Amino acid sequence: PLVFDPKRAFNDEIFLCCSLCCIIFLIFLFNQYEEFAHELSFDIREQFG
Amino acid sequence: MSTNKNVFFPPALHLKENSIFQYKFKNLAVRHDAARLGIILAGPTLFYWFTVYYFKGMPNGLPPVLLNPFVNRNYRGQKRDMPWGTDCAFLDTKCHEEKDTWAKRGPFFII
Amino acid sequence: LGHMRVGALWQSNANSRGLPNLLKEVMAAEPIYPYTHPGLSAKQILWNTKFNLKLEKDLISIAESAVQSQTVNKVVIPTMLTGDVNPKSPASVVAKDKYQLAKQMAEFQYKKSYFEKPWGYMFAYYCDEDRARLCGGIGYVGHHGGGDAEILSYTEYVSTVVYPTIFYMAITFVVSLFLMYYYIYGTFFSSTRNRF
Amino acid sequence: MILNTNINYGGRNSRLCYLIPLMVHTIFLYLAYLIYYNINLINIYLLLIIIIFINIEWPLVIIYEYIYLTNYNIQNNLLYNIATFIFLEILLFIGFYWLYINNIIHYPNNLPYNNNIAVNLLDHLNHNNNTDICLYIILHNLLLLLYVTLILQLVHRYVQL
Amino acid sequence: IRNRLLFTLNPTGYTEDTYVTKEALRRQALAESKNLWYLPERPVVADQLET
Amino acid sequence: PSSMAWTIGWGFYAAWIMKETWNLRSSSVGWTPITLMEAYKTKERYLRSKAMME
Amino acid sequence: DSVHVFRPEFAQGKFRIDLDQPAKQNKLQQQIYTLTDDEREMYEDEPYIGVDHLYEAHKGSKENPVVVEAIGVHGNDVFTGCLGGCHKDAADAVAYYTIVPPNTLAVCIDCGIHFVARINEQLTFWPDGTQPWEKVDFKAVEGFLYKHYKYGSPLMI
Amino acid sequence: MLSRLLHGPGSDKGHGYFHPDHGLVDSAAQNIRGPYWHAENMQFMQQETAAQSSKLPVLSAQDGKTLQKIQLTDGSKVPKAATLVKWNPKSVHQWHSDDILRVDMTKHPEWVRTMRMFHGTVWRHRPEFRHPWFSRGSRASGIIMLVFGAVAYGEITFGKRLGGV
Amino acid sequence: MINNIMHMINKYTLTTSHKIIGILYGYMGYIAGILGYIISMLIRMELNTQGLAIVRKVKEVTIYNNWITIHGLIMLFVFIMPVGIGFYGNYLIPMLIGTSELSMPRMNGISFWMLIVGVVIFVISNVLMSKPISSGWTLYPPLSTRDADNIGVNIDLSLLVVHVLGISSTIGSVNYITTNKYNRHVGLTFMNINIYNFSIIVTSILLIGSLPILGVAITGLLLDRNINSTIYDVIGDPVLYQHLFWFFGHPEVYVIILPVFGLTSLILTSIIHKDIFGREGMMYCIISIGVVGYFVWAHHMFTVGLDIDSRSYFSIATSIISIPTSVKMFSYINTWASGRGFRGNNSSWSFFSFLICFCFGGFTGLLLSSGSLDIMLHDTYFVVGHFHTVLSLAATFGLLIAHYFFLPIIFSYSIFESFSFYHTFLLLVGALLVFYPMHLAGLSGMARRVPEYADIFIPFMTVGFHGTFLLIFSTLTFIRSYFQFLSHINHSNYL
Ligand code: HEA
Ligand code: HEA
Ligand SMILES: CCCCCCCCCCCCCCCCCC(=O)OC[C@H](COP(=O)([O-])OCC[N+](C)(C)C)OC(=O)CCCCCCCCCCCCCCCCC
Ligand SMILES: [Cu+2]
Ligand SMILES: [Zn+2]
Repeated sequence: PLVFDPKRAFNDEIFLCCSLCCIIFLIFLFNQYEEFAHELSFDIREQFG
Repeated sequence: MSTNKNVFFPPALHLKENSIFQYKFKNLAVRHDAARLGIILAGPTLFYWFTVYYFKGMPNGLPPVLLNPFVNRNYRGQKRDMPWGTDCAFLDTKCHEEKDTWAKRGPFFII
Repeated sequence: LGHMRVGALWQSNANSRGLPNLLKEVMAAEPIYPYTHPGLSAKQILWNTKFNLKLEKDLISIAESAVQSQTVNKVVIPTMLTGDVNPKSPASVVAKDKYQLAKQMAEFQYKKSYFEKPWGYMFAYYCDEDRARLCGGIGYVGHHGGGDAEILSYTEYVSTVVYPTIFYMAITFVVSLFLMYYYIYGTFFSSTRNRF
Repeated sequence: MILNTNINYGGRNSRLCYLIPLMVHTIFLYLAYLIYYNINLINIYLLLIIIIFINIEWPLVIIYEYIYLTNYNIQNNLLYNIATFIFLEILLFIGFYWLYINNIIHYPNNLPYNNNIAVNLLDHLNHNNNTDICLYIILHNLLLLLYVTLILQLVHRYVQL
Repeated sequence: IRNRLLFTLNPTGYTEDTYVTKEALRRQALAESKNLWYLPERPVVADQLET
Repeated sequence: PSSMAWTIGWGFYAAWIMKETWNLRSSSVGWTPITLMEAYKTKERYLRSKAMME
Repeated sequence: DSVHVFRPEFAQGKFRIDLDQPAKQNKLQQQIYTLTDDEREMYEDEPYIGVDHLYEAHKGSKENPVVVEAIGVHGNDVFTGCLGGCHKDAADAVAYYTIVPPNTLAVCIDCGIHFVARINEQLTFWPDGTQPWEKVDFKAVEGFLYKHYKYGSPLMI
Repeated sequence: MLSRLLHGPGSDKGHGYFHPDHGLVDSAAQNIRGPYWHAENMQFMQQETAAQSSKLPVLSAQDGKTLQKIQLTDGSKVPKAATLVKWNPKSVHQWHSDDILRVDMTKHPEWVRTMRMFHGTVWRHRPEFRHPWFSRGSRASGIIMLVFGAVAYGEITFGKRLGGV
Repeated sequence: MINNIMHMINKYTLTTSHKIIGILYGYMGYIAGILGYIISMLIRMELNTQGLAIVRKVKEVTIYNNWITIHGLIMLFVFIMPVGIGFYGNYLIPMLIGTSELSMPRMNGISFWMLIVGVVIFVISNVLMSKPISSGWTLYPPLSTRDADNIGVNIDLSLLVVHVLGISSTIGSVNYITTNKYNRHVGLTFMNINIYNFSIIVTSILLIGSLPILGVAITGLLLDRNINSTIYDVIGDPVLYQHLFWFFGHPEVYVIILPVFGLTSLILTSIIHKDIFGREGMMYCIISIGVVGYFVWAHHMFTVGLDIDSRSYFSIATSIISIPTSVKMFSYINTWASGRGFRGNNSSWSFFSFLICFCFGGFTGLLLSSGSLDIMLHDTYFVVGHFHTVLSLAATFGLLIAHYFFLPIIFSYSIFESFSFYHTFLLLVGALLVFYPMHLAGLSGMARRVPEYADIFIPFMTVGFHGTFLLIFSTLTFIRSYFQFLSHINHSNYL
């Protein structure tokens, strides 16, 4: 039988690193979305904007 | 005969360290990668928050930028039809509410 | 399913066409034993085959008994370089004295009469047959080549065709330069005429 | 017993030969329809669900081909293709940076406001300062991405050893 | 047409050319065992229009 | 370059990040009096111009 | 003190065929390089080693042919070739290829060389993890080989 | 170095390719003859055989003696009664010895998944067909996209968007 | 039967076999070529006649502009790359290096069907929708974005077509590079591969580097049209658009031409029974032309107001790229000498015409390289004459060499030499009567992309009329010859 093993999964280095990186990437995405809406004054209809 | 033997029952090896981790942190490349990580953690990150703590109750007195004057309020008579119908920037949520911009909903499927 | 083949014996397909049997192609519907066993009928051939087969069995048995029950008086181990799978062949294929030269000359004369001219004529026929196969509008036979073609070696070609051609090209180059400059401007070294 | 062919990955027929092109066609016609009638022919979430579902075939075939069809020749081919894809992405970023910096490197510019000195206390830094660009938060995000890069490099080398 | 829809409900199931009914299995079993008294029956033969 | 060169480069990059952080915050804090003075000056000039035109 | 077990490579099929016999598979997929211009110049003025070449029979004689081995199906014609210029009068610009029946003496009448291209089929155990880990005998192999000769076997594609 | 940057020998053109000091190791050697670059600081342990697994579906293809010769260990804590055998580089045979302790890596999820791909499913020449319902969904998606494209072309050209009829 | 129909459809839609994908590419390329030829005949009939004989209005010249733009796009992106690169690239590349398939087999099918969706969108937008795009194949803004006659979604669909064609070409390029690098049989070094393979590799390297920039430019056009930005409007830089487009543009023409050189070299080796003269030189010249082509793009922009030093630089770079092409031409001329090429072969005579016309086109384009002299020749019919005596008289005849060579090998029937001779000779003469006069019309001052011309330019267009009639005859002969190729006899009796 093939059964998922959370103990082995959490005792594996690749699983931890990738989950941490995915979490940090989501944090970065949310932060960058928070500055596009309620931080800036210029929109995509300008020269530099 | 096939290598599958060592795939099915690989040999077990003896270490003099309490774990592979410690043994694997005697390689100078891993040590240098950890050193770079520590450099970034120690210098910039602890300093960043330090500045945040140093200027916690002080203003951000940078002058605002000047985008569009009063005489150019019409944008030289340029068309401003967004692909979503109205004339509001995508992330101008408040401005959308003053022009609905979302009453023209389509169907869930082709019909 | 249609006509599924039964078994996996060899079939002549695109990937494999087999090794032709030229002897059967040539000697079709004609016996071979009048050439391999001249003067013998089928019964005589069979009787001879049986007699020789029994004799060969006896000789093979004698030879195996001999080689398998002889005492070893000497051991011969040839010299070879390290990493070499097999020793170099100690036989040379070049005649050394004049008697070997005469022997090889007689062998060459026999082989020429009986083994080389047949090969030459067979190959000539094969070339002509390939021409015939590609003839008749199927392929590009007669579009170039032939027996009248002038084949030149590298030295002859470069010396008698390439260099003179480049020489003529260079002379044409200079003459055309001068003539074109005169034609357009009306002078040789003074640009436009009646202007400067 | 089996008969062993060349090292080259022979290849399989697949539906991805037309599904991905049909996906591109669907996306572009969706954009055209949204441009024309300003409304969505099909809900955007449903469209993204279809797009995601079509592309789940890659990981499955990848798994079942690694289990069965893989060797160093195939791995080298795949890694070289990965490198070329990374190169294409780099070129895309270069093109967009070209687009951005075209009007910024060319310093002279006709501006709606004044940027000469000795007329106001702040005019002399109007053109050379976009003082709203969220620099502090940009630095925080930079720190996050440096975290990710360093941690991932460390872990990659650690497992490789 | 409906027959095509019958066997596609099970993507891992047989097809029209590989599906055998119980009666067909019984007839094949009788044919294989060379019983003396099994008188084989002629399948219903159809002309063009019927098909 | 060896690993030591890259560690030195990362140290320099960290130093630059710290410099930029501090410079940004200090400049933002330092321009408050100047911006306030400019605003007051332009407010006064506007009021004076309106009074003169009236 | 601790025990470590390196994670084995579980992949089967082509990968396990490669890792069971790395010499043969490497031979199949190992690139070899030809001489550049300066190397050709440096090679053409190297000396013969001994006077054997004046007496022995060269490699590629009617009695000492060049035997080469390909993989494929029994009876399939073999693809072989020269790199050119085995003779002074033969072309050498590019490699010249040949299609020849297997297990037969062929003669290149461009260079004059006799060769024996021949096929060895790569019949190997079904790589699904049931391969044998200890010396095997001729019985089971006898059955598999008989079936392959009589009917044929699938291809590892 | 350009050569070393592009994965070449480097300055010395007679040099090898692998630098296990910074993670560039030889997978083939590791799989066949074990990681002999860890040979100085690791040692085999020498003294529960594998015969207990002689009746399983995939291990039953082996002989009884072969599994008897293999000795197992829990793989976590050092057996205090087990001696240590020095790992000898340049020796291709020590990784295959039957005297050294081993660990039963047959309950590993990757092991189970591989053998299931070979022993637990009907062999399909197409991995997408190995999953029946997903293939159904994918072909349905293809038909859906065809219909959507046809409808969008019809609506945009004729100026009527099919919602009013 | 449903099973048979589904088997055929799946055979041609699920395939990942290089030969099948090659024949599909060839078929699509020939069809696109015929469509472009029809559009070109409409253009020529508009030019040959006085008083707007076909459009009958000055308000309706947008029809003529649509014709020129779709003719250019169809003939460049959908005709000559699918035939030159897609057809013989997939069919032959694995065969010449002795491998089974190209690496990434699925991406090949993805590439072909991306081409197909591009063609479908393009045809439906420019045939079944009103007022198509009317801005030439170089979609210069603000004509493409801010124009009364370009407001419909047909323009946007055409731009997205350009996107999908770029995607398909990138996929093909990556696949070719990867397959040639790693899948060579043992004993075949990288530089000993067939010359066609090397030309395909360099073409692939060209496409990879430049297409993303074109993608950026086209996305800029889309954003200007839809998001109402000013990237290229009066507050923008149409010159920026031109820089990006032409950074893609010239690598595209060298991509078109190099595989023709590779094919010609391969076929010559086959039909003259002698190796290439200076094979190493020809390969190195190919790679040199490929690399140098990335530094010259702005020679198409000598009149937009470049800096004078930049004008000087771009003229210099164009001369530099001229050099290796001359080396290649000399290599071909010396290759043909001392050979035994067939004397009654459409391939041989097509090679002659290819060589002559390419030398003439190269010289005319070398005149245009000089910045100063480009003041008098920009946007005249001299440029049209140039890139038609190159594209339509050298690249086309290279593909005719390949066609008359590989048909007996792909289908196993010989070629009707006399019929094909009629086709090729009339194609040569008819084209030379259409394009050659353009040169002298450009010098006299006629502008391009105009349907009505001043009375001073009558003789050039009369000669063009003659050439158009000859071209119609020739192309009808070609299509009829191919139909007759696959048809059994139609008459038979007893003598
Ligand atoms: C590969 C590209 C290609 C090809 C093949 C052609 C082929 C032809 N082109 Fe044109 N053309 C362009 C690329 C091409 N063109 C481009 C890029 C422009 C500019 C668009 C712009 O200005 O905006 C242009 C513009 C252009 C104009 C512009 C008119 C104007 O601007 O004033 C004219 C009119 O004379 C013209 C005529 C022709 C003619 C008469 C043919 C042919 O009829 C003559 C040769 C005919 C052939 C027979 C080729 C067709 C082949 C098939 C039959 C397919 C079979 C396959 C093979 C034979 C292998 N072309
Ligand atoms: C495959 C097609 C193809 C090829 C091969 C070329 C090849 C060249 N092209 Fe051109 N070109 C186009 C397709 C092509 N081109 C198209 C489609 C356009 C129009 C785009 C548009 O505007 O719509 C165009 C436009 C174009 C212009 C634009 C003019 C104008 O817009 O103002 C210029 C000018 O610089 C130019 C130059 C060249 C040069 C210098 C070469 C050189 O490669 C030619 C070099 C060849 C040789 C020189 C021949 C060899 C000579 C000898 C045998 C030796 C002689 C040597 C000496 C005297 C030193 N091309
Ligand atoms: C109007 C003049 C010819 C115009 C066409 C020029 C072709 C332009 C290049 C592009 C080709 C495009 C397709 C071409 C279709 C067919 C063209 C054509 O007409 O080709 C046939 C033409 C005419 O061939 P021909 O008329 O010589 O043929 C008679 C030859 N035999 C004996 C075989 C019947 O081609 C050539 O002539 C080109 C090769 C020139 C070599 C001259 C040798 C003369 C023949 C031997 C006679 C005896 C010795 C005489 C001494 C020599 C002194 C001169
Ligand atoms: Cu150009
Ligand atoms: Zn030879």
